[PDB]
Amino acid sequence: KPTYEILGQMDETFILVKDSEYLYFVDQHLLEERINYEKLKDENLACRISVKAGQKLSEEKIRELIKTWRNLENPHVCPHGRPIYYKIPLREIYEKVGRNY
Amino acid sequence: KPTYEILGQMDETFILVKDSEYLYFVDQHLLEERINYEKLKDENLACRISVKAGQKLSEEKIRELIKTWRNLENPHVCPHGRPIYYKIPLREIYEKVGRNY
Repeated sequence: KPTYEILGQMDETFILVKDSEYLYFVDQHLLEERINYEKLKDENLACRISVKAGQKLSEEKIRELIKTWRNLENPHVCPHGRPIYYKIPLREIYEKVGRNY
Repeated sequence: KPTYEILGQMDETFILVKDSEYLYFVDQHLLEERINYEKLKDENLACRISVKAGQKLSEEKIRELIKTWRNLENPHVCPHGRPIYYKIPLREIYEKVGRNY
């Protein structure tokens, strides 16, 4: 959804961001690779210039990536077929601890 | 595990913290309630003085709570029986995006 909250980074590899329904773990490399691939139409070039796992991203760079993610033609899979993100429904977390959601 | 990383807060309700095997979503109210209950042995008193969901906690307070969590007699369920946390194996997140873990 267009209303979302960025929670931070995990393992310098995933961006955590949620809307009202799901928490998403977004692979930072695959996301930048998709952004660059849609701009450049060259999988190897897109891959080689993108952030790698284990590179620390600033809060601003994370905001830019997540903003762009929502506008991609394919926000779901990188050019090599790997899913860009894992998601979990918020309700699974809330219901485990016995909270209404 | 004693080596862990705090990722931040979600919905002013959960603390996100991981070790090398799992990501934990720790209900801040249930955690403080358990801490206070083990100290005071009074469920109603422990509940009423504890942080509530929707109260913003500082990074320092989150560190204190998570440190104490590991030393509790029962770090799993609050005095009313609700699970204190939800966990997910890190491997589920990594394997979804096609990353070794």
